[PDB]
Amino acid sequence: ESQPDPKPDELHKSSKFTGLMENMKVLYDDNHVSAINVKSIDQFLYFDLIYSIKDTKLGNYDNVRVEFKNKDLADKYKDKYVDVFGANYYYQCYFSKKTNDINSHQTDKRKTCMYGGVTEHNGNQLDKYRSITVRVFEDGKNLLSFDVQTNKKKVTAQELDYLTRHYLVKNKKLYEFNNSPYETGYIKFIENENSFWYDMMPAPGDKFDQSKYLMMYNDNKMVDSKDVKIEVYLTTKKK
Ligand SMILES: CC(=O)N[C@H]1[C@H]([C@H](O)[C@H](O)CO)O[C@@](O[C@H]2[C@@H](O)[C@@H](CO)O[C@@H](O[C@H]3[C@H](O)[C@@H](O)[C@H](O)O[C@@H]3CO)[C@@H]2O)(C(=O)O)C[C@@H]1O
Repeated sequence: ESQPDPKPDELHKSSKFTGLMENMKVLYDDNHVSAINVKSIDQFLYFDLIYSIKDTKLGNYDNVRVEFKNKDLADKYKDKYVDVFGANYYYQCYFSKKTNDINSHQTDKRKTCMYGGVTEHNGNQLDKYRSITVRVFEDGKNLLSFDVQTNKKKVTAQELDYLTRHYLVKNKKLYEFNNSPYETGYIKFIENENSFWYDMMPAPGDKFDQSKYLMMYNDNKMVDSKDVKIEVYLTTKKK
């Protein structure tokens, strides 16, 4: 485990955020992007890829913009059958406008954006999900453990993160409309020597930036499902 742990004063305090926690809840509520064996159909900027992913429930989106850290990543998956899974946003999302004679555009009707969340489909599949155990701690005590599943040998930290946080919002009320019963909290993935963590709470302020928050996912960090272990440490809002 090496990525300097969070020192208690490092983490964001939910109390210090005074603006609709619902904007944070939604990214991890039931909805999300998920498609398997899709290939990019267009591009907007040199660091993104446009996918034809259909919102098979509420019909909210017809196309999806996956944005990356750099051209490399984008190039690595251009015209490659991949699986997609990630938390999407809309409010600050925009792309293409229409296939122009200048701008490399596409997309007719309903858009949504997301960062990373791409893995090769071909040869990264399992018949029989694998189980990653999540050990949540509350003020130091391992007072809960649940299983997250995946049929990918190489799974993105984003998928595991959404999976974990999704369960906590349901069962522990991690994120509520205007609040959170928690003061701090963070998710830590452990592979071997490797370990990194994400901050689950929004930065101080009267508002939250979905786009800027989700952007940390743009490195498309991957991990081995047969090696990870997830741990959440949540401190309680001084009751
Ligand atoms: C990759 C891609 O096709 N992107 C389209 C999407 C998808 O088709 C949509 O998300 C469905 O999953 O939306 C748009 O596609 C339509 C557009 O190209 C128009 C142009 O004339 O043709 C449509 O054909 C439809 C037709 O409208 C229906 O009445 C018919 O019953 O079925 C046809 C195919 O389903 C395209 O679907 C869109 O404008 O809605 C644009 C994106 O480029």
